[PDB]
Amino acid sequence: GYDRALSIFSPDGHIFQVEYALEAVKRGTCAVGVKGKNCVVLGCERRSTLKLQDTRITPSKVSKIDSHVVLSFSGLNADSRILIEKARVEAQSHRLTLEDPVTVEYLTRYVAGVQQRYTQSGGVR
Amino acid sequence: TTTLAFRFQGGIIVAVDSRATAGNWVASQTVKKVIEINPFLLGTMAGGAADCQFWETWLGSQCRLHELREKERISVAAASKILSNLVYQYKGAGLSMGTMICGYTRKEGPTIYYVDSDGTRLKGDIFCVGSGQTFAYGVLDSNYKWDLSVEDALYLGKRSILAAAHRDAYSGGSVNLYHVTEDGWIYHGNHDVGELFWKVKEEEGSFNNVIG
Amino acid sequence: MDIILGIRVQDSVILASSKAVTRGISVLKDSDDKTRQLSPHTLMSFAGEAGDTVQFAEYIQANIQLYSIREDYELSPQAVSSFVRQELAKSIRSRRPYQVNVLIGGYDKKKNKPELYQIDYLGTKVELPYGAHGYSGFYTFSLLDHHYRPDMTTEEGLDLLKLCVQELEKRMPMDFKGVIVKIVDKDGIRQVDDF
Amino acid sequence: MDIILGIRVQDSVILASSKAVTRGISVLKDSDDKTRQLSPHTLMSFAGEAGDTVQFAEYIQANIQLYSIREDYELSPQAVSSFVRQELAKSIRSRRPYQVNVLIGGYDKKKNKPELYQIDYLGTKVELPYGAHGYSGFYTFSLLDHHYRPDMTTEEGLDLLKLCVQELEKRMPMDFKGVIVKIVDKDGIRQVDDF
Amino acid sequence: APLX
Amino acid sequence: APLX
Amino acid sequence: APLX
Amino acid sequence: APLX
Amino acid sequence: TTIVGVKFNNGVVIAADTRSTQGPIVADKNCAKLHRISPKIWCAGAGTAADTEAVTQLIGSNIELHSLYTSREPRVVSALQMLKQHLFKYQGHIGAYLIVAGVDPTGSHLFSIHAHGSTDVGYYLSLGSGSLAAMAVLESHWKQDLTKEEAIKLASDAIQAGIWNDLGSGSNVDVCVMEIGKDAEYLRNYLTPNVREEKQKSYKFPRGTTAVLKESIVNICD
Amino acid sequence: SDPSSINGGIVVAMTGKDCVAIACDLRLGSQSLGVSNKFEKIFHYGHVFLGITGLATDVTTLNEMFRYKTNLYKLKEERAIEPETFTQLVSSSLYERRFGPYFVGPVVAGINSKSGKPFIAGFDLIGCIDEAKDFIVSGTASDQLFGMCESLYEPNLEPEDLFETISQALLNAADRDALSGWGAVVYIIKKDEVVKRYLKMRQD
Amino acid sequence: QFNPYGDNGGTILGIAGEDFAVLAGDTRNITDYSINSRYEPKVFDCGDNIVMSANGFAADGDALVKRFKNSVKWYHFDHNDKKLSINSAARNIQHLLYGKRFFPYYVHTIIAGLDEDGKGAVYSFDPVGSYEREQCRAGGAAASLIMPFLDNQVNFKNQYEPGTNGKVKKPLKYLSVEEVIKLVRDSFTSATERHIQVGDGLEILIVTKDGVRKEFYELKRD
Amino acid sequence: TSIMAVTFKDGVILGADSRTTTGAYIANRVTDKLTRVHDKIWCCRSGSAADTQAIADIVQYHLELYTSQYGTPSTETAASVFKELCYENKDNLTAGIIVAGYDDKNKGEVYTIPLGGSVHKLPYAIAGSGSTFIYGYCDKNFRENMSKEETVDFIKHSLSQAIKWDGSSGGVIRMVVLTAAGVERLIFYPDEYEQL
Amino acid sequence: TSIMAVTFKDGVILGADSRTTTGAYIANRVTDKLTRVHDKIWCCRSGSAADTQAIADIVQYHLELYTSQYGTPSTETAASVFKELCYENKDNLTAGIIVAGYDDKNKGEVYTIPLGGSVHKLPYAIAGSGSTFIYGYCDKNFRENMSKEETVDFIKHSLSQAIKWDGSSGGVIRMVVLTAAGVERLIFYPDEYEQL
Amino acid sequence: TQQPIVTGTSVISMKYDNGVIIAADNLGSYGSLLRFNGVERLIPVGDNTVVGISGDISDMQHIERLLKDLVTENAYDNPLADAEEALEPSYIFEYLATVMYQRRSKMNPLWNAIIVAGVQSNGDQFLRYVNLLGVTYSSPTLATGFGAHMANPLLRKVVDRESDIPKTTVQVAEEAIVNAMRVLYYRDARSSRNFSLAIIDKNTGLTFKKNLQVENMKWDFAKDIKGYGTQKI
Ligand SMILES: [Cl-]
Ligand SMILES: [Cl-]
Ligand SMILES: [Mg+2]
Ligand SMILES: [Mg+2]
Ligand SMILES: [Mg+2]
Ligand SMILES: [Mg+2]
Repeated sequence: GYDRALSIFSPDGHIFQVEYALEAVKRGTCAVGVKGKNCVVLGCERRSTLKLQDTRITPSKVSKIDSHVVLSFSGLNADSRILIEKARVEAQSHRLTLEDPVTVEYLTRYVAGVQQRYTQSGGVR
Repeated sequence: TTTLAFRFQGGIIVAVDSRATAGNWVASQTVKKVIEINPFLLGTMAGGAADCQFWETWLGSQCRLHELREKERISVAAASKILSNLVYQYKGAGLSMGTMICGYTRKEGPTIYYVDSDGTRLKGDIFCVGSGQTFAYGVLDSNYKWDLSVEDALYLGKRSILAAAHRDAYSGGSVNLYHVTEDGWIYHGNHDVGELFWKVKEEEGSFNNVIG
Repeated sequence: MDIILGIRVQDSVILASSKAVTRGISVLKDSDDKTRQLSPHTLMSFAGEAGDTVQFAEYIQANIQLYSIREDYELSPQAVSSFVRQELAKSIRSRRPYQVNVLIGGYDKKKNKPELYQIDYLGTKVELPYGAHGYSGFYTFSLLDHHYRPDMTTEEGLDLLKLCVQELEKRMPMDFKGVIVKIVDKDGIRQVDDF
Repeated sequence: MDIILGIRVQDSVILASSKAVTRGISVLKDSDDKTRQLSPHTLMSFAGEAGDTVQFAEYIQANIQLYSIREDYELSPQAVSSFVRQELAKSIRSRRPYQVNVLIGGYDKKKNKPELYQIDYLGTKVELPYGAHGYSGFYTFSLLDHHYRPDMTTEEGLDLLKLCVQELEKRMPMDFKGVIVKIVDKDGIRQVDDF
Repeated sequence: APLX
Repeated sequence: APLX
Repeated sequence: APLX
Repeated sequence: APLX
Repeated sequence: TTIVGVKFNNGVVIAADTRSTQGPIVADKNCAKLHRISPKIWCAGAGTAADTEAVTQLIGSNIELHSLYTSREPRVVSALQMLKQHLFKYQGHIGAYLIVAGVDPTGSHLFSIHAHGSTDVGYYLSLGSGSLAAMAVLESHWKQDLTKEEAIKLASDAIQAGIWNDLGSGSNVDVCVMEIGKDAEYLRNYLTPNVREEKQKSYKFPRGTTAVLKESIVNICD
Repeated sequence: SDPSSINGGIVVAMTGKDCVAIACDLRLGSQSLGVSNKFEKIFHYGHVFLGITGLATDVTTLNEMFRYKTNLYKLKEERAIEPETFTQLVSSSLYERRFGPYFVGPVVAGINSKSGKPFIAGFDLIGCIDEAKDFIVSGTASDQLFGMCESLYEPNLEPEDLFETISQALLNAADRDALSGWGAVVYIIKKDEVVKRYLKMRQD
Repeated sequence: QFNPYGDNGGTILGIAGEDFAVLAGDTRNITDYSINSRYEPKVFDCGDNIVMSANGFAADGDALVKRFKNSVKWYHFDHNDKKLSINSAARNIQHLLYGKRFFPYYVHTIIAGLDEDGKGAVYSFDPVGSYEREQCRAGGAAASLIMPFLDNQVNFKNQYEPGTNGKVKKPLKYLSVEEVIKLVRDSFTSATERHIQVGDGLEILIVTKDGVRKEFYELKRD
Repeated sequence: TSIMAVTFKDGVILGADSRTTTGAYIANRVTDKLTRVHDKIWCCRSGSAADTQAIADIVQYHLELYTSQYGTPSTETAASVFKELCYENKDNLTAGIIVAGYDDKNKGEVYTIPLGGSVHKLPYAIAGSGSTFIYGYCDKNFRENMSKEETVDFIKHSLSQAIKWDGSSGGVIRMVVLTAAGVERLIFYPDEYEQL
Repeated sequence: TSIMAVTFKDGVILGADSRTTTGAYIANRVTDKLTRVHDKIWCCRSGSAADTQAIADIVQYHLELYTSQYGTPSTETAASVFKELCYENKDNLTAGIIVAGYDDKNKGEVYTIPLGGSVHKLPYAIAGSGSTFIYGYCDKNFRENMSKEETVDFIKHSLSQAIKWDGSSGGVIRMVVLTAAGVERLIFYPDEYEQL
Repeated sequence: TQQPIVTGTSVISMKYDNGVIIAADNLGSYGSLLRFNGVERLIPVGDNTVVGISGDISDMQHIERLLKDLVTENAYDNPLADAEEALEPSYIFEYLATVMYQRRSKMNPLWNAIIVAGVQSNGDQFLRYVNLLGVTYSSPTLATGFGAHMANPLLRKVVDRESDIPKTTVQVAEEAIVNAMRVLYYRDARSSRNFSLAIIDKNTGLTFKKNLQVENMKWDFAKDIKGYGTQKI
């Protein structure tokens, strides 16, 4: 297997590959979340250098993970599909074994854990 | 073995005998067939002594890790399903277990799950499990009401194990009793059949089949 | 076959016996009387291997009736039970043994006592306050250990029996299609028609 | 497990499934729901080897629900049935195969038709007007061959089902403790509460 | 091994 | 049966 | 048994 | 099978 | 079991241990495996306990009747023939393994009989589970021209090998000496090298220890 | 499928100073199911006592058989059969059924009424006599009885002491066997009075 | 067909007093009807005031004891020389046994020592790791002979207070080490009398807060 | 067992080892497998010890009764009586028997009766487990009309080899000589025959 | 099969019958059971034809590779390679093999490898079903340091007898002679060897 | 899962005051065929240990190779290989016992019974047994096969307990061993007359005697045995 340690420490104690991943987020379209007294709202900018788009079929930016939880993002779009799939699978697996849908905190902790794993595993960015 | 657990007005009663046998050889009369998993969770043992003991104390460790990770006590449903999913992985290998997972949570109320080594998992109000289950059922069913007082419920559970201990050659020793409420489980003592039978015969006037 | 029970109370013996006759995945009959009158104060219920049961019961009945005619006298329940036991005890070492279990309920008129005998196909005889054959005993013995009293009336006995049938209908895997109940007392043998 | 039936009428699929759970000589439970909702317009009943049945049903349910979330769309009954068949067809050559038989009843909203699929543990799939697994079929298929009409209403379907349950309660050796009935139609899945 |  |  |  |  | 037979100068001697087993359990610590067929013909038996007793009594009975009918003292070869033909008829199912010995008008004789009905002649023999331990001793110490006292020692030494080294044999040594012109002498418990040591404690209970429900006088009379 | 342990039960016998004791439990079951609590396994023919363990149908049959044989013996001989003689009759009768035996473990106890000697014996199912000074054991808890007897027993006990010893051997053996127990009876037998005591024991 | 198990016989026995515990076992080792050795110890000092015997199939017994001794060694290495309490040993042994659930050690295991309050403790295990603390346990071939004797003499079962009408039980009480060694010695001589696989010698390991002492006694060699 | 019978100039000689086996245990190391059924008709026994003894006893009885009524039986007649027993009871018998006798008309004769109860008249015969190892040797070394000393040597050398290779054979070599001169018993011990 | 190998003055000779059996049917009456694994190391094969061929092919391959790297292997080395195969695969193999070769240092050598894969160095060796019948003969007639002609006769006479009694042996007698002079193949037909 | 083919019968042994004796015949049987006659079943390891083996000979030869490789391995980087770090009998035994039990645990045993006889460096006698099941035991006398049944009772007459060892000389003990070998030749149908014997003495070291023979046999009484019961001539 391809093994290279791509996420490593620099002399100042920074992990440049993680920090450069943040730069990719910075370049992404804006996303905002605001929670009311009794609701949560997810707003997302869509960059408007694109007409002739087909909005029926173009991947929407807010994704249902389960029927009670949604996830939105900024950054690399292809990367976000991988996290959403993993999150969706975990949501179903949690229901299967715990007989209860995920808490929002639990599902967040899972996605976060996946992201962390990719910062200290060989061969992956 | 004879073990039972039933739901009622005042929570859950759990009662078990204490005999272990190897064929007709009585190996022990002092087995603890109830395992105290946490202050709100009980597991009963029937089948292979080692299988039950090992995997039910293993279950306790898994429930402990749940509450460390999730900052919350595990649901009876989830605890029972850990055990049942475990034994299902071993299906065909020859594990022998008939267990009941008994407990209270705020989200569930008082709850009993029957879990066995074929991988059967059932929620229910009344179960009896073991070689003496039918004897226990006979007494239990014919006196059971949802509205039994805590006092009556405790006695019925105790009396049902006694019935089975008497008729079933592979049940005996002593009765162990538990009551489970919204505040957790409460132990209601170890009762040797040696003295309990004669006490019940006298006070209740039952067991006339027996030379008094 | 399957379910046969018996309870002896103060002044009578009550026999309850299931009505179903099942072969394969079909209940062929739901009104089968699994009993033979041996003499006017002796009744025998039976369960076991198909064919063997009735053949055995009728054979005993024929022998007891012959004795009655010969001596112009009714054999005591104890005597009939001993005769039956010996027949089964011979049978168990035959080329093909009778696979039949029986309950013999009788009122002994010399003693003025009801008597219940439980005999299995090996010829194992025991006199009991209450009895059962097959899987039935696994529910009823414990139940009866609890609720039975030696001095019960015939009516108390029937209520006690209702408890047994109720439990069996709750926990038994099979549909045995209810029971036919019969009472043996000082006035002979009669059948309860609504159970 | 044991009894699972299904009838497809004009505008719905009706599934009837026995409530008893028996192990040894004890009926452990008389209110067991032998069914899982796979999607809002698809229902699956199941019977077979202890443990295997629920493990299989829940596993399929988890997979179908995952698909629904991923595509924000409901898979057609035909598609779900084919997925299920493939899973069983793989299983039959595994180290330890799932010994589970299923009926899949669904309302296809694109076609506006109810559909009933019968699939056994080998992965043998067939679409039917009415179906059954186990010994149940030996009484119901002939009965339904007689009384069933393709254009029946949901109410006519339930009466037809009463006939099937009545026959099974008359002739089946075991007490299966009645059935839970569920209707799948254009408005989803609901349960009849007095049967 | 013993059973219970 | 006892042996010798 | 003894053989020869 | 062939033997020698 | 362990059993042996040894010939000497003027007769023959047989010996046996005294243990009976029912699986690993010792059923009898002091049973008699030496049987009298006739006054001067004795039998040692191994195998199924009831079979050796029953077959030995039956042939002993018929030998007595035969002795009366013929007005002669019974011969060992008659016991031998009757035993072997009986055992052969039963195809091994009568599990009797016997060393037959005695004196008669013809002389002194020593034979063994296996359960399927074959017989052997020899100056020294052993049968039973302990037969190899015993035979090791016999093969080591037997000689031609033994005196009566040498033969007794050799026989009981062979039984002792069985007692100590075979788990199927234990307790005591029985002997029987059949000398020509003399009465057979049956030496029951000739050796007793396995006396139970004094127990550490007396387990005699305080009277009234046992809980009683009922008493009654039993009528043994008429 | 092992006929000697379908019904369960035990019998033990002991000698004392000018007395014998013989005791049995009262259980009759069908494998795990206890059926009767009143099934005695000790019978007597005049002053000779016979206990029988094993298959209950054979226990009953053999009792009926030995009653028959001893009744005829008495009529022809004009005296009660003695224990030494009865022991021989038991042996003959069992071995007569050598290749289709009664599945029983009989035990004989009594006092010879001429010589005054206490006498006990035990048999295997095919008639082998085990005569003993001290004790004979029989039944599904025979291992336990052997252990209890071999440690508890001492020679020359007085009848009321012998009673305690045999009772404790029976009770504690029965409690380690699933198929024995459910009550117990002890016969104390002296040259011409016989006391019969029912023991209180655990009913599980 | 190759059978990976054998049976080496012998028997073991553990009794616990108030401030001591004993673990005894005979020293005979057998296969079938042969004696392999008259002195082959099977009770072991395992360190940390724990004695252990694993009786049945000797090869499995030795493997297990070896593994547990080794377990004690690493417990010290990994947890700063901490003392392995008897309750912790017991649980560790459960995992050793159950780890071979599907190819078991054919042994009945007993360990003895002192609990954390200095009281005597005996733990016993079935072959696949079910375990339980007791005052009292016999294991191995003669277990069924000895155990009911111990119920009667150690826990005073079926024993009542004379003249209390079988209403007041004999009251429970700890035994002196002198009393316990008497019950052990009598248990084994009785077992030796009636079980063919038990005999030759008896070795007792006594465990107090001052360590492990041994005592040895001759047993009948037949 | 190893057994054989050989015809020669003056009659016939029977030979046998002396080992009885009960597993791998030697139950008897000095067995006499050469058995008289008439003055000058003898047999060698192999197979079951019980079967062959029971058979020989019956045959001896028949020939004693034959003698009483019709005089001395021929060797052929004796072999016929063995056959009748072995053949008719072939399901229940494990008996391999060689019959050998001396007439004054017929001189020496050998009949071998293997397991099935067939009869085979031969110049010489070998049988028993140990015989397999000496088919080669015996076929190469046997001639007709050998002298007594040559025949004793042939048997001694043959059985020596059978005993050497067969674990189920051993002890002493016994022989029985059958001529007009009467009946002679020979015995040869290991220290002699082993180093041949 | 009947096979053997015999050491003598100038080296070693291997011999074998030519019968392959497939039941009681003779599948091949002219089989070559003598097989080359190196110029002057040969083997006799008995047991399964498939097993022994597969084994010999592997051994030939090992010794060819041995030769390339370290020169001529000893007969002992060749026998060791056979053993390794037979021993390690004892559950799946039915192969009774005799290995024979000629060194110039060691002269003639014979190693026999029976079913379990044990190794036994001997002056001569016999094996195969037919060998049972000639243990007697061969033990009586073998001497050390025979001449070539004596050794050919010994093998011819021995296998003649094995073939005569064993139904699983027959056809021609093949031999392979191994000396300093090279390698010689001999064959003898029934009409010659039968009437020996 | 195995079945033994070429086999060796009994190995017998005992301790005496100064050392240990061990013996075993030179036969390799093939069922009832006494196939091979020059088979050495005692294998010396160093000059302080003899390992005697019964059972399957192919597995014995495998074990020979293990022991000979063990000696080699022990010499590696070991300047005290022929002194303080020489292989002891207890090392050789434990190694074999370890292997035997592992092979039984893999359901593929070495089909042997083994006795390791020798003298430890402190002068102590070593005698221990191990077999295909990995069962091990020590006794003043040890034997395998028929030896266990026939030799042990004879050898225990000499050394019946620990205390009897100081009282037993090498002449006495060799006599007992040699006599035991004769008995086995009388009675074991798979024994041979030829055998090897080895003494390991704490003073004289290892004496290995080859080509011994059973002698002084009693066969004469055979002539007096006629028939099987009633026959006279
Ligand atoms: Cl013979
Ligand atoms: Cl080929
Ligand atoms: Mg009970
Ligand atoms: Mg009990
Ligand atoms: Mg003993
Ligand atoms: Mg030989």
